[PDB]
Amino acid sequence: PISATMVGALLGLGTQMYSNALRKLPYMRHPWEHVVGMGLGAVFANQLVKWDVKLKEDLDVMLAKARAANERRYF
Amino acid sequence: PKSQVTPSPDRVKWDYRGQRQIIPLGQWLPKVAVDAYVAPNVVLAGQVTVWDGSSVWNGAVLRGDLNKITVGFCSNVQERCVVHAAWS
Ligand SMILES: CCCCCCCCCCC(CCCCCCCCCC)(CO[C@H]1O[C@@H](CO)[C@H](O[C@@H]2O[C@@H](CO)[C@H](O)[C@@H](O)[C@@H]2O)[C@@H](O)[C@@H]1O)CO[C@H]1O[C@@H](CO)[C@H](O[C@@H]2O[C@@H](CO)[C@H](O)[C@@H](O)[C@@H]2O)[C@@H](O)[C@H]1O
Ligand SMILES: CCCCCCCCCCCCCCCCCCCC(=O)O[C@H](COC(=O)CCCCCCCCCCCCCC)COP(=O)(O)OCCN
Repeated sequence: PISATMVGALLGLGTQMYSNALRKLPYMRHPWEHVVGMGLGAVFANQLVKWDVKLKEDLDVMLAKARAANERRYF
Repeated sequence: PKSQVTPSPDRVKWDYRGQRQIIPLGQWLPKVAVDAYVAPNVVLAGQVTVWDGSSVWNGAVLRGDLNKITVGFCSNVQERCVVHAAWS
């Protein structure tokens, strides 16, 4: 399927070549920073997914606390 | 009438560096855009500006020593073209 690693690598390569294009340079000007960008994009995508899971868990906990606080109004 | 010349013993008969393509004249440095193609045989002297998409081809000399020389967007100066500027 579409994993976070591959979408991150594609986004990193795309942003590196987009930066190269924006400066009127050839797309593959410096090949090493393309690899660096692919690695950074993969890392960022994986960290984003890992953070999203924890963020949803914390939101669920906070909403459970809020619902429990509201429910006590009926006593 | 003289008919007399004095050869210099320090004159160089072969420059291993070849001819330098960009020749700055004092504070005038030729400006070449990163998107512009300038052939390795080209000589740019003085204040010469080459813009985006422009191209200068083999054997061309662009001496902007006297006045300014400007090559526009996507405009090309082809092979062995001498572009020079006068005071007035
Ligand atoms: C802008 C580009 C648009 C691309 C998106 C469309 C393409 C679809 C792929 C989107 C994609 C990557 C996100 C890309 C980030 C963008 C890059 C950011 C900039 C980078 C430069 C996330 O997509 C999935 O992520 C899930 C979150 O886990 C979510 O499911 C919801 O979760 C619940 C919440 O708790 C909800 O309650 C519930 O309703 C849903 O179940 C959904 O978002 C979705 O199913 C692909 O999934 C990737 O993440 C996980 C799978 O999870 C995989 O690894 C996981 O790791 C552990 C979990 O940490 C797990 O332990 C492990 O078992 C698992 O293997 C990866 O291998 C890969 O598959
Ligand atoms: C988010 C949607 C997904 C987007 C895709 C994300 C993908 C992950 C990121 C991929 C990045 C790929 C980049 C390839 C690596 C190239 C880095 C080389 C930079 C470098 O060598 O350092 C000097 C400049 O520093 C720099 O260029 C550093 C620039 C950093 C700018 C931002 C700094 C962090 C700010 C915080 C984030 C931005 C705000 C967010 C709210 C270069 O020097 P030189 O040779 O070019 O010449 C002098 C120019 N100065």
